[PDB]
Amino acid sequence: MFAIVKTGGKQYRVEPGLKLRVEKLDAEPGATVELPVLLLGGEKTVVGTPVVEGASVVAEVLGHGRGKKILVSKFKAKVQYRRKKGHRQPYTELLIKEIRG
Amino acid sequence: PRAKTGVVRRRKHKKILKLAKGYWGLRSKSFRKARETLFAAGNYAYAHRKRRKRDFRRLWIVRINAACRQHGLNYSTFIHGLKKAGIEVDRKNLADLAVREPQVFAELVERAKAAQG
Amino acid sequence: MEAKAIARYVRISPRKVRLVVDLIRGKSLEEARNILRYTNKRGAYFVAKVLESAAANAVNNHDMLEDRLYVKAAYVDEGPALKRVLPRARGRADIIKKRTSHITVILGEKHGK
Amino acid sequence: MKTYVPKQVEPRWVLIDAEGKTLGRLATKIATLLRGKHRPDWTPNVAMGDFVVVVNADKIRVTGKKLEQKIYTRYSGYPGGLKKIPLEKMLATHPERVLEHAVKGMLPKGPLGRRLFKRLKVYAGPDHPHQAQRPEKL
Amino acid sequence: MKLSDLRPNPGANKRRKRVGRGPGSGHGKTATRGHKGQKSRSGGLKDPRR
RNA sequence: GGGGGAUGACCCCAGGCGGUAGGGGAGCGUUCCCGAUGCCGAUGAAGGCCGACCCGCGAGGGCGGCUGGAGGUAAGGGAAG
RNA sequence: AGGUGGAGCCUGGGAGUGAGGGCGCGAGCGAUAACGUCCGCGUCCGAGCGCGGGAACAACCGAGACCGCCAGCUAAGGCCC
RNA sequence: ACCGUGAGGGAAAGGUGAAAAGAACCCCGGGAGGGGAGUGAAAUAGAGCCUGAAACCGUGGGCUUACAAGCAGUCACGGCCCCGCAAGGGGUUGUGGCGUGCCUAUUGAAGCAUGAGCCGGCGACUCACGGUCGUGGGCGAGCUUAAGCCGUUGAGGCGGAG
Ligand SMILES: [Mg+2]
Ligand SMILES: [Mg+2]
Ligand SMILES: [Mg+2]
Ligand SMILES: [Mg+2]
Ligand SMILES: [Mg+2]
Ligand SMILES: [Mg+2]
Ligand SMILES: [Mg+2]
Ligand SMILES: [Mg+2]
Ligand SMILES: [Mg+2]
Ligand SMILES: [Mg+2]
Ligand SMILES: [Mg+2]
Ligand SMILES: [Mg+2]
Ligand SMILES: [Mg+2]
Ligand SMILES: [Mg+2]
Ligand SMILES: [Mg+2]
Ligand SMILES: [Mg+2]
Ligand SMILES: [Mg+2]
Ligand SMILES: [Mg+2]
Ligand SMILES: [Mg+2]
Ligand SMILES: [Mg+2]
Ligand SMILES: [Mg+2]
Ligand SMILES: [Mg+2]
Ligand SMILES: [Mg+2]
Ligand SMILES: [Mg+2]
Ligand SMILES: [Mg+2]
Ligand SMILES: [Mg+2]
Ligand SMILES: [Mg+2]
Ligand SMILES: [Mg+2]
Ligand SMILES: [Mg+2]
Ligand SMILES: [Mg+2]
Ligand SMILES: [Mg+2]
Ligand SMILES: [Mg+2]
Ligand SMILES: [Mg+2]
Ligand SMILES: [Mg+2]
Ligand SMILES: [Mg+2]
Ligand SMILES: [Mg+2]
Ligand SMILES: [Mg+2]
Ligand SMILES: [Mg+2]
Ligand SMILES: [Mg+2]
Ligand SMILES: [Mg+2]
Ligand SMILES: [Mg+2]
Ligand SMILES: [Mg+2]
Ligand SMILES: [Mg+2]
Ligand SMILES: [Mg+2]
Ligand SMILES: [Mg+2]
Ligand SMILES: [Mg+2]
Ligand SMILES: [Mg+2]
Ligand SMILES: [Mg+2]
Ligand SMILES: [Mg+2]
Ligand SMILES: [Mg+2]
Ligand SMILES: [Mg+2]
Ligand SMILES: [Mg+2]
Ligand SMILES: [Mg+2]
Ligand SMILES: [Mg+2]
Ligand SMILES: [Mg+2]
Ligand SMILES: [Mg+2]
Ligand SMILES: [Mg+2]
Ligand SMILES: [Mg+2]
Ligand SMILES: [Mg+2]
Ligand SMILES: [Mg+2]
Ligand SMILES: [Mg+2]
Ligand SMILES: [Mg+2]
Ligand SMILES: [Mg+2]
Ligand SMILES: [Mg+2]
Ligand SMILES: [Mg+2]
Ligand SMILES: [Mg+2]
Ligand SMILES: [Mg+2]
Ligand SMILES: [Mg+2]
Ligand SMILES: [Mg+2]
Repeated sequence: MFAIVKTGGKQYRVEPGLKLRVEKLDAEPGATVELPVLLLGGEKTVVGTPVVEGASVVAEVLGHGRGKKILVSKFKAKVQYRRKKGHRQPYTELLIKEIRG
Repeated sequence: PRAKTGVVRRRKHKKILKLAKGYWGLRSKSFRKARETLFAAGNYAYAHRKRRKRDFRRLWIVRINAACRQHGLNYSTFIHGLKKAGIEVDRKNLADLAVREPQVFAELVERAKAAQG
Repeated sequence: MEAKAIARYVRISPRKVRLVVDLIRGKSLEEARNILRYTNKRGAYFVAKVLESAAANAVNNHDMLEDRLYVKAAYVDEGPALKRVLPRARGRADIIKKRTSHITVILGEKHGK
Repeated sequence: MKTYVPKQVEPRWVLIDAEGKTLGRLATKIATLLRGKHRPDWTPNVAMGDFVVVVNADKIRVTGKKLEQKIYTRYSGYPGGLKKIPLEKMLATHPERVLEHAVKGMLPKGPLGRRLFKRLKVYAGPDHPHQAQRPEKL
Repeated sequence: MKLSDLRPNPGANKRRKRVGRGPGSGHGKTATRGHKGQKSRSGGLKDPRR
């Protein structure tokens, strides 16, 4: 049993009991998110449509992340041009409890 | 007053060299060749960060296309099937379907195969 | 327990002497003794002198028991360089370096259980 | 979600006739099989791919004027050390080597591509090693 | 007023141009003079107002 | 830029944001002075060597451990080898 | 008349530049030669030797790169390996 | 010092410790040097002596490498070693994708055009007096003192020629 969900221009395959980092959304930690958006069943035939209606999955925001820092560097030879910018990209963790059809 | 270099130049050379740890030869041992090698690293990572996107999708496709030629059709038709059929799921990322969940893949093959058929 | 001797400011080039040190490393002191006498290099002398001063330091100091010994460790580091002018054609004058070695023999007791 | 990648797989073995199959057409697939791009676990850095065997190559057929006209070439490091070999001469001397060559050229260049070439075993006429499984194809 | 409270108005100590130090600060290498020729040269030019 | 009217720093919303010569604007760090007959300091100053840790777009600032053995010097401002 | 634009006009402060190149078009010089030379109108490179295509390649085709993503649609050019 | 016939040129080079208490004596050794002993808060403070960076050289350990080809990186996965309860991270690199050094000068450079063996120190937009804009404030039909004079724990004030 599994689903295929949609959050933040992306699609992930979720089990019940799956801790998963997702693009950051707004729920204060411990708040609960049904994401009325779902794309696939794992007992099959239900696929369909963009999105099977009536089904969603529930996950509880564990808290809001800031990822490890990417160093994004830009250099241009012979023109005396260099730039340095630090980047941490905010996320939210989710635990997937149960998937309702 | 006079302000000599003191500790400032030593410290910046130190920053960079630490970054270049692991690089071959003098490129890890000399603040000049480190700063040079680094420049290059900095651009390739950024280049390749836009390339990893290209890189990964490319793989997904071959894998999709591989699996449904087993079921005897194209990739190029397969996507069109899914496009009409509304099944705009795949997000070619989940050809983990195609590997891990075969009969889910098959069911998709037909949900595809019947539109224009 | 382990014993050590270190010769310092030996007037010899490290590269030269480091070569015979390689020759006896991890050897029982009785073979190491044998080799250096019959090894033909100037640096055999100097190294044997250190080996010995470290053999003495074993029994006499650290209570070691001579017939159990082998060479645990050894190496030569580079002490400061003696720089002399060497005059040359068309009045040029280079500088040659007479180099200097710090020789180290470290001794240990072969397991001898 | 991380993309799935395999772990060490069951190495397969396959068989082809080549009699009357033309060439590059036959070589196209032998390549794809060699890398095993048909398997949908497909891995670029890996080398999970079938071991192809070919018989009755030396019976390969070819279109056009190629038998007389087509030329293979080889250079020593030496002066005037370019050799020219007509397709017919090859065939009459080392039949296949021609399929071996058409495939070696369609396999990618690198240490990986050079492994897969080893996994291609070509013989002339019938028979071969009788060891492994070896299912067929047209 | 305390000796720490003192400080000037938001203008009034403006302070001040530098060069030829960073890439970044602009102002580097050629230090605001642009490559060139006589005016970039040390004592530079001939007195423009004439 | 336009709302919310905190009179702006905070919040939505919408746009712009390749760049050499060059113009503009914000900051970082170094030496010194006021702050100082103060404060930190041998239960360890400056400097050094590590860090996968925290804050900052970045220059940097923290913090922890090792070394080191007598100096260091906030907030806020001033001046430059 | 439409046209609110990193548009326009006026006053002032600080510049850099006054060696350009390719290509298309239109002319002269040249030989209806030159990666030739010299003007015009455009373009791009210069400063976009950042990205895709053209095997490789400043200026030809595609397209103006604020950062991130293991999401999607396209461009030119492609879809036997 | 040294260099120059001469006039003349002209450097390098400071630091044990609070105190010499500057290591008796024993051991290897020709001495040098070291090892114990001892001194000391500390001796990798031992006199080639505070701190002791970097190039550079060496020993030991982990990962790796003898059918691959390269501006040496980078993106991916996998192996082995390390740390961690876990998910996780650090190291290393087998394979695969991508990849034409820095600066300078140029129409245009990876360029087979200049510069640089590498590291550490030193090294280049200032100051005076005028000017001219802008800015922060004082006073405003006015504004403002110069020399000097008095006075002063680094105390100011006067002075109206101009
Ligand atoms: Mg370049
Ligand atoms: Mg250029
Ligand atoms: Mg300086
Ligand atoms: Mg894309
Ligand atoms: Mg001679
Ligand atoms: Mg002479
Ligand atoms: Mg030399
Ligand atoms: Mg600039
Ligand atoms: Mg500026
Ligand atoms: Mg200027
Ligand atoms: Mg210049
Ligand atoms: Mg010029
Ligand atoms: Mg002049
Ligand atoms: Mg004039
Ligand atoms: Mg925006
Ligand atoms: Mg910009
Ligand atoms: Mg105290
Ligand atoms: Mg200080
Ligand atoms: Mg201590
Ligand atoms: Mg410290
Ligand atoms: Mg200076
Ligand atoms: Mg109008
Ligand atoms: Mg304008
Ligand atoms: Mg103007
Ligand atoms: Mg001109
Ligand atoms: Mg012209
Ligand atoms: Mg035309
Ligand atoms: Mg022409
Ligand atoms: Mg021309
Ligand atoms: Mg033009
Ligand atoms: Mg130019
Ligand atoms: Mg432009
Ligand atoms: Mg190029
Ligand atoms: Mg290309
Ligand atoms: Mg290409
Ligand atoms: Mg291109
Ligand atoms: Mg281009
Ligand atoms: Mg843009
Ligand atoms: Mg498409
Ligand atoms: Mg093609
Ligand atoms: Mg004399
Ligand atoms: Mg002695
Ligand atoms: Mg004691
Ligand atoms: Mg000692
Ligand atoms: Mg120490
Ligand atoms: Mg000390
Ligand atoms: Mg010394
Ligand atoms: Mg002291
Ligand atoms: Mg010392
Ligand atoms: Mg060192
Ligand atoms: Mg080693
Ligand atoms: Mg071979
Ligand atoms: Mg090998
Ligand atoms: Mg080679
Ligand atoms: Mg690689
Ligand atoms: Mg240069
Ligand atoms: Mg030049
Ligand atoms: Mg030139
Ligand atoms: Mg030229
Ligand atoms: Mg060069
Ligand atoms: Mg070269
Ligand atoms: Mg030359
Ligand atoms: Mg020149
Ligand atoms: Mg330097
Ligand atoms: Mg300076
Ligand atoms: Mg002025
Ligand atoms: Mg003024
Ligand atoms: Mg005023
Ligand atoms: Mg007055």
